[PDB]
Amino acid sequence: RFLKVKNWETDVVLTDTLHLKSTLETGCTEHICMGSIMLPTKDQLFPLAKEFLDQYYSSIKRFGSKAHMDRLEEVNKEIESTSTYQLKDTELIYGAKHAWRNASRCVGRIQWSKLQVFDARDCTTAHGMFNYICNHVKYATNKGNLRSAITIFPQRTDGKHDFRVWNSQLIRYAGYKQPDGSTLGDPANVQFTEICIQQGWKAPRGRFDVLPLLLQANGNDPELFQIPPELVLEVPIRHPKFDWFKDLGLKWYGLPAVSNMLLEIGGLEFSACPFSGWYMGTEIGVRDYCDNSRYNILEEVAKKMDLDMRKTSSLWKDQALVEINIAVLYSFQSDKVTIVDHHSATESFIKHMENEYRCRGGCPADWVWIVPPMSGSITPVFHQEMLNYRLTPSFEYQPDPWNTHVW
Amino acid sequence: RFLKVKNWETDVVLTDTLHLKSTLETGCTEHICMGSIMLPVRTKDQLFPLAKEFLDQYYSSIKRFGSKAHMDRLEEVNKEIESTSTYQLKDTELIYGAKHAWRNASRCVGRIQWSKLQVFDARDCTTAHGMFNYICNHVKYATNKGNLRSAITIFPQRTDGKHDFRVWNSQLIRYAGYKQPDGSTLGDPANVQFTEICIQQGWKAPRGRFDVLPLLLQANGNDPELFQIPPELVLEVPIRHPKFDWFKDLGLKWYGLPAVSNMLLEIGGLEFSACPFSGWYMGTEIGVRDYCDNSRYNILEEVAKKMDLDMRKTSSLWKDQALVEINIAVLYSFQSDKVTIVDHHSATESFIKHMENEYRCRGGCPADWVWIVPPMSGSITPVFHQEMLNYRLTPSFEYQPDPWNTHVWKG
Ligand code: HEM
Ligand code: HEM
Ligand SMILES: Cc1cc(N)nc(C[C@@H]2CNC[C@@H]2OCCNCC(F)(F)c2cccc(F)c2F)c1
Ligand SMILES: Cc1cc(N)nc(C[C@@H]2CNC[C@@H]2OCCNCC(F)(F)c2cccc(F)c2F)c1
Ligand SMILES: C[C@H](O)[C@H](O)[C@H]1CNc2nc(N)[nH]c(=O)c2N1
Ligand SMILES: C[C@H](O)[C@H](O)[C@H]1CNc2nc(N)[nH]c(=O)c2N1
Ligand SMILES: [Zn+2]
Repeated sequence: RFLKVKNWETDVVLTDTLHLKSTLETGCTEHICMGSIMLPTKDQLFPLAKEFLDQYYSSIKRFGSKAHMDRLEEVNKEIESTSTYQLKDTELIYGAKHAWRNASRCVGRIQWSKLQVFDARDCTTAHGMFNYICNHVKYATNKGNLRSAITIFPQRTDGKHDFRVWNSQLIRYAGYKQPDGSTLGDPANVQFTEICIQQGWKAPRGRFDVLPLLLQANGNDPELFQIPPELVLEVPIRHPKFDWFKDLGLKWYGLPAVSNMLLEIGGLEFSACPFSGWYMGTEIGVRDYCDNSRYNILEEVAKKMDLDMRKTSSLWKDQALVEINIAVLYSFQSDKVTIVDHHSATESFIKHMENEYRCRGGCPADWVWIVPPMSGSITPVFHQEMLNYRLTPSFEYQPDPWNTHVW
Repeated sequence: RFLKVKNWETDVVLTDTLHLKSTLETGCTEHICMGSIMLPVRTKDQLFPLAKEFLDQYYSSIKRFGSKAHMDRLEEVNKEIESTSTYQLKDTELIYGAKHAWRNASRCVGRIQWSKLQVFDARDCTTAHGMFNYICNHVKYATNKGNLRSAITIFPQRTDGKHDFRVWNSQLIRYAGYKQPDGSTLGDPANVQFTEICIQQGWKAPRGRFDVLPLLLQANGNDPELFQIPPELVLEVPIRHPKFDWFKDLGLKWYGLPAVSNMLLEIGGLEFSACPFSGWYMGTEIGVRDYCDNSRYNILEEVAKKMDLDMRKTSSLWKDQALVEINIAVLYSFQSDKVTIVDHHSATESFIKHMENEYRCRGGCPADWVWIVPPMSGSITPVFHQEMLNYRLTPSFEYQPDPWNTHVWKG
């Protein structure tokens, strides 16, 4: 009820009080830790509304003030009449930023308060969605000088009038299963790439084909759109010493923009809410490039470094993993597209933890996700105990719409 | 009630029913996960349930459940408890107990080996000198001139908690660390306090970077006594690199025998406070943590200096690059000298098949992800992509506080 977290490298010890304001459930019990699992009416809404608005009015130095009470009453009357309510702009901006402040899996939260919010709640069709999305992508990209942004489409209603971006990110490469047996392009999107073509996408069948957005408006059938190619900034990957690296023909996109999540604010569900920041290098170099289920390039790379692939113990995978990540970071820097390395980003996160501890009483953080997928223990987050708990407003994972949409 | 873990790399799904035989608290709640926190006299009343649970288990495993042998041993243990307040394990129960503590060790990546453990029964030991001798024999048997073999030595159990056997060392073989007046350390920063207790206790310190601490040994609640392990018993490996000839001029070496001696073995409710055990190193324990943690030997800067890396910007990944070379060097060195060692690719792959096998044969495998995933190259080892349930089975190994914090000094 006054839990402590120790850093084992610096002996700094922090006291967490924020967790007793925790609301949702984690997956763990005192009998079983599920720390490493990827996925663990009118009456319901008003308390959720009340909970959120109380924190909002607290944060603006106006807890228990006339303006505060007036809003609680106004919101109560709207729920009782309509079955829901609408957020004020300012509430909506606060909510969005706080959902980012609460994502216990994001290492990047030092930035949480710098988030440009684009209120797309007046949108009604998928063409409108496309327009809004294009504008997001162009604003956030900013010719390589990336800026965090989120775009918020209309909240859930009866629940068969949902807005969704069917893509899991705004910008992703296609995947096709070949007669050969191997996979061409990105194997993570095969399923979605099929559903695209089935809806009429004229696939070029390449290894790096920017997918078309599939947008669903007001619970209607999903429609296809190509993002203006001049909007999708991409980066050709070269190595600062390995001249031959460019011949693997690798590129990656500059803008990471998660588009399949659900934002919950004060009991309201915003099911379409793509948001974007900028990459930490290991996300592309370690995961996208090297995972077995992804582009899986280690073998090809090791082979050109003429490493001894004869036995695991030469650590050829490890050697090649590093140079790949050096190449990712080098290319982005040379092309002036914002990117942060895992050292700098984890170091930023420790400052941000310490700031949230002294300024908020804590910081929910999921160690399994915060510690980079390479070089863990030489980055300072490895030595840092973290408590993970679920606060609201938050981003939540949601089922792929195709598993749930009625056609 | 069943639970499922997915492998996100292979889509294999496993079902855990083993967690239903689970006892101790995790530290987690439905509200908070403490999955990354390092640290999450027993009366007569509480002992026979624990004895019975253990002995039902043992007898199950030897295919004798409900036998006469089983019922008599239950009765016999009951009697011992009500007559003496404690009880004594048979040899075969001890062995089985200690194999299972290892099998249940959720933070141990080496568990495929659990059924091959050499148990040394040291329950007749009465004095520190006695402990020394037992320990020397352990070291020598386990080392086996570099062909390492897993072993554990088990000293008498806790009684009233006033007569505890303890090995004050955290590992039987570990180097000293000496804080200097300038603020810097010579040797292993992690052993400064304990090294200080050793000097306090009469040890004459060489004051070098790789000085093997003396054993500090407590028997029957008495004050502990010093003993130098015989240096001919201390296998060491000097660290060189297969391509970099300057690496040996860093002056590094490490001991071959990893032997944790600070944990408490719990079997059937009995508490063995001195049960030092040992196996063989995974390369990354030395090469990443021992050598490259900032609060340890901290050699990353010196190594990257020699490699002429660009050290002016973290994004050159000079730290990451020097780290791998070092790890290549540790493994090269152990292999050339014929000392058993396993790399992390090999260790995790072995672990994944053990875990799978355990699920089929036993209905689960408690695994702590935070500890199982190696501290470099995380996602190119198959453990990274593997969901894991963490839960506490007995018999088990527990952390216990350091003795100097608890010991009542006799004089
Ligand atoms: C500004 C630079 C940012 C950086 C460097 C960053 C970093 C990261 C990283 C490395 C992860 C783990 C992702 C993975 O391995 O798949 C992550 C997860 C996440 N971040 Fe960020 N982030 C940034 C911006 C944002 C923004 C603007 C938001 C919200 C508006 C956000 C919210 C999230 C959420 C909700 C997750 C977890 C997603 C999941 O469960 O898959 N991040 N972040
Ligand atoms: C085959 C040789 C072995 C290898 C390579 C191995 C591997 C490992 C590694 C890498 C760790 C974590 C290291 C750390 O961060 O300190 C560990 C932890 C552990 N292992 Fe093993 N293991 C081996 C044998 C054994 C044996 C023989 C036992 C006892 C019978 C054992 C019980 C444990 C326990 C209790 C822990 C957690 C210790 C703690 O909480 O500090 N292991 N194992
Ligand atoms: C089944 C499933 C569940 C879940 N909660 N998340 C995933 C996402 C899976 C989990 N690792 C790979 C994939 O993430 C891709 C998104 N990456 C971009 C980023 F989120 F990491 C990111 C990075 C930098 C800035 C950002 F704004 C940003 F959003 C999958
Ligand atoms: C506060 C604290 C709690 C806890 N449960 N363990 C520790 C021990 C901490 C945990 N990582 C650093 C320090 O261990 C040093 C020795 N480890 C050796 C080994 F266990 F990893 C090992 C490796 C290989 C074979 C073995 F038999 C073996 F026992 C510290
Ligand atoms: C804070 C965190 O739990 C701590 O640094 C852990 C992380 N994972 C680890 N994993 C192993 N094998 N050994 C360790 O000492 C640690 N340290
Ligand atoms: C099973 C395990 O939870 C899974 O591999 C997780 C581990 N940590 C992760 N960490 C990050 N940042 N991103 C991921 O996709 C994952 N995957
Ligand atoms: Zn947990």
